[PDB]
Amino acid sequence: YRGNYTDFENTFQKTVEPVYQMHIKTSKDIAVLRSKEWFQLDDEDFDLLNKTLTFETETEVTFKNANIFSSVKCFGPIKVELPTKETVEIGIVDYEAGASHGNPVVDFLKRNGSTLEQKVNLENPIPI
Amino acid sequence: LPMSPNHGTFGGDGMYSESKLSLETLFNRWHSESWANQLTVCGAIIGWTRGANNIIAEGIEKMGVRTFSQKEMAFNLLGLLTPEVVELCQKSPVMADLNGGLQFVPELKEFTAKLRKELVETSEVRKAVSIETALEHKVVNGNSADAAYAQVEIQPRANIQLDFPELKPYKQVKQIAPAELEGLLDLER
Amino acid sequence: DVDPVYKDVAKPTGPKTAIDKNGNITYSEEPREKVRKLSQYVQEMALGGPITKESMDVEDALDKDSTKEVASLPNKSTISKTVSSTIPRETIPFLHLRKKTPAGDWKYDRQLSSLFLDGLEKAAFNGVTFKDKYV
Repeated sequence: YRGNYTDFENTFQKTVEPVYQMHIKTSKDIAVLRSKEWFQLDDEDFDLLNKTLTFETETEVTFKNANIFSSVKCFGPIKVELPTKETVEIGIVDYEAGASHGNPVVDFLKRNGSTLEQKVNLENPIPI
Repeated sequence: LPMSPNHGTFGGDGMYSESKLSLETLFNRWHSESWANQLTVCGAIIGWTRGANNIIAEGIEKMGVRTFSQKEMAFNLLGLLTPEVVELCQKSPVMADLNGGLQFVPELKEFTAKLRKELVETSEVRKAVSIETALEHKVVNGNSADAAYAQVEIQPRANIQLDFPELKPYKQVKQIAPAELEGLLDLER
Repeated sequence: DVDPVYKDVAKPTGPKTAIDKNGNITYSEEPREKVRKLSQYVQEMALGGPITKESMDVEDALDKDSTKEVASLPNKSTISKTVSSTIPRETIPFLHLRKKTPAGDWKYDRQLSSLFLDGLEKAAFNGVTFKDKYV
């Protein structure tokens, strides 16, 4: 729909964020994850060390403008890959705020965590 | 003689360890050679002095040992020139230990290295967590919350004054001169 | 006509390392809570510590009234009983002289060390002099 859309009330973003992982090889970096209030744990003593957590992140966001968000909704369970390759929901993401400019959760997992699928490219693309 | 308790304990200090240890054969040389009547030896084992290592000084002291300021240590060594010890060293070579009971902490290298690691680690963690919470905050609440949080500085420009004499209120200058001076001096002369 | 005396009055300091929120390690020489002159310093040295265990109080006006303290400089304090008395049994002080044994090693001797600390205390109170001493 082309034109100008003063549609700040009728707007909403409801995207299913990529399942990032994060490997906890070291103790200075589990301390970084624990500093983040959004990482709610079911067993708050659960030794995360030497594990691969995954994040079923899905982010809703209201907009008040074409850039600044009106409210940020980050929720979704947090699993741990077990050695037997049967995960379990050990935590919840729950990030709530007002005047947001970007999801910090997704921003966090963008740099500190990693995308499951990373497409590799050729040195030279094949002209089919 | 400034002999240390550090005899290949800490290491990584070239021949410092063999230089201070060898200074300690002067005790047997003072009996076995002629020069006893000319020189007397008052070998001082110099303990942990502050003024690198100064950070962990607190840490090591928590073991019930004493480290010294330069002043303290200098007071201790001047102690070794009081007429009482001078007579004493003349009678036979004095061996003073100003180590502050540091000789009793076992594995001093390993215990020092443990203390540096624990203080450095915590210093770098809090540095990293503090900067990573600062860039997260700036992402969430934009650069506009941090440009209005930034303050404009003012840099001083030279204002070269001619420095005329400071003129007091008449009441104050009338006190310093005697009151009888008024209209006494010809001001042409 | 009295000899010039090395007497220090400087406030003894200890080490205080603090890590702020932003992980900056700051070092500082901080007034020792207990030790607040040289006499006290020598008494702390005399007592030693728990790990050094093998097997007197004076009123002043330092950091409150300079003038009275100046007044009590040329008045040389007589000691009731020396700090060498207050060295605990089977306790090696922090400052101590050694003696060579007949066996051919250096062990802690109580008598010499007792004499050394007495010296120290006397310097702390009255002050040592070095008149006509070439160094």
